[PDB]
Amino acid sequence: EIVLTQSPATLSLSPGERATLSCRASQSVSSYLAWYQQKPGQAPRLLIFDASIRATGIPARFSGSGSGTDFTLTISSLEPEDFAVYYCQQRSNWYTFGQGTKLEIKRTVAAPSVFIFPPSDEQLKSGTASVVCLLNNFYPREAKVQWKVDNALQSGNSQESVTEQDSKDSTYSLSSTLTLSKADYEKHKVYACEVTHQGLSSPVTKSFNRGEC
Amino acid sequence: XVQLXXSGGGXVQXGXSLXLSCXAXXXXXXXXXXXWXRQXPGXXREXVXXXXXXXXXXXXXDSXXGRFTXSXDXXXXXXXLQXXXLXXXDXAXYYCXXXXXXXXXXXXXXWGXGTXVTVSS
Amino acid sequence: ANPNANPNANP
Amino acid sequence: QVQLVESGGGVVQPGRSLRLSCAASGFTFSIYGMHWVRQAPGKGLEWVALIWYDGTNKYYTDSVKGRFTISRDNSKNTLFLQMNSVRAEDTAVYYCARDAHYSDSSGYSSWGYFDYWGQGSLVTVSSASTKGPSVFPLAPSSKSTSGGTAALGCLVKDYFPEPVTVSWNSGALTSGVHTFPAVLQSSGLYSLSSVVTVPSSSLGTQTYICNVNHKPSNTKVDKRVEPKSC
Repeated sequence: EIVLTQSPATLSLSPGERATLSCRASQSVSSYLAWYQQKPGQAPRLLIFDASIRATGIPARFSGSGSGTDFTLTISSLEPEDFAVYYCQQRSNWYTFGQGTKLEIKRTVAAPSVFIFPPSDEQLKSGTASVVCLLNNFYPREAKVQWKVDNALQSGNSQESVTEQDSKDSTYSLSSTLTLSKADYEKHKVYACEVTHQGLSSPVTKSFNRGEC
Repeated sequence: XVQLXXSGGGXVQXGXSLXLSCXAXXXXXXXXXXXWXRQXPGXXREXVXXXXXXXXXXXXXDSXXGRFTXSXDXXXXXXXLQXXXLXXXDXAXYYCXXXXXXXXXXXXXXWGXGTXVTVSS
Repeated sequence: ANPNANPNANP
Repeated sequence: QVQLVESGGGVVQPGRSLRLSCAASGFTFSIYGMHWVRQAPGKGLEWVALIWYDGTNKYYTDSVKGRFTISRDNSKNTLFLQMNSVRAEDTAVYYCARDAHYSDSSGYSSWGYFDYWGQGSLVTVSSASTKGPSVFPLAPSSKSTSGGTAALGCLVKDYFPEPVTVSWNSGALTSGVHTFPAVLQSSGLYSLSSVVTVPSSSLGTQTYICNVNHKPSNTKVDKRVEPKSC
């Protein structure tokens, strides 16, 4: 089974710049390789097939090259409608796809603003406690959230969600939700979320004391 | 385990140029991003720029975009901040820090001692 | 049989 | 003119069957091989199955072979995927796609790529039953204040299936709103939050209400979000 490996995982660029995307196959696929673009919520679009032939209706700034095991998609001048995920695909042996490269809009660094929310009394009366930490309007995407309950680091009891880049300001926002039983929540006082990001010189912690809200 | 030594600061006229250096000893830093911050008198330390691993790009604060550039000399375990078109408001102590997280979440455990840049005519 | 044979009319 | 319109998706319990349809218009359907390709939530593309133009030869990816059947009715310009014995791992957006047959003036001929695609049909394989969300306030405080800006929100928890929609102040408040993508919890139910940032000076003055709609269960909830003193 032929495995296609794409690199880099994310490319962060500005309109006008040249974008170079790579696809490496585990064994030769001759020239039987295609490239697709996909935007959120939409179907993929065929760009290039047989390694280097542009599909009808595809702008000339898209070009493909390579053969055998190493392939490249180049966008000579990126334009706003090109920010998307790109996949390669082979048809030499069955039909397989690479894992994707995201082409995202670069902007300046913005550290997240950090906010913590306690569980509501309504939820508590019902048996569960959700504690939410919000990281608002930040860039680049990489960030770490750590939960601490009475200073003890939590593991395995949180889930994160992240928005897509904002259409106007190109930032991300992210939530982290800590889920505890009501009985466990009521055993502890201090609930804290600790955030690091490359725009922050020190980690930012927000916390509350149970029952003082 | 690792020590960061900064140099290259000093007095420069408005519109002039300097290059700051941050030399790491004790551990190899090629696998880690390195960041520059600055602290003007009385203010908090503000982010300036980050050089990720070679090939992973550089990112900048709004206040220095277009004027300052980060670069690396991995063979000499050193990173640089090239500062052009300097203005009085750039006067500050400039610090470098290693991001100890290879996934780039900003775990800044080791810091240089700071170098003063003063922009005055 | 070849799963990668041409599946369209008139090869 | 080329169009592929899919229908038939929805929720299906494990072990049951679901049939997808792909109605083609704007090209000669009966001369093209046709494929199904799927995309699990948050993941990449996986080829599923192919059928020749005349309905004879059919091929399947290993994980669906013996459970799914591809067919076509050329007289109705429709392609079908019959999904049997479904499993949670079959949850995905399913696309039909036309085989990108290509030739030139010199006898070159290509195929085996996907040139036009349907809009996608979501198939959710789950035993969960239809359920509306419980809606809880995410109250503002000084632990949710950065500068002269505060954040507040609503937690929209434990619903099935997707989707929910959230508005603020009946649609009057849109600036600064972020409604996160749903996450599937270990319980098999979905949860998300919606947040907004607003001036801190407005907390004593302005009423903030989130309006949550979950059409599959006919759930409609307005939740007032009032400040706390953390």
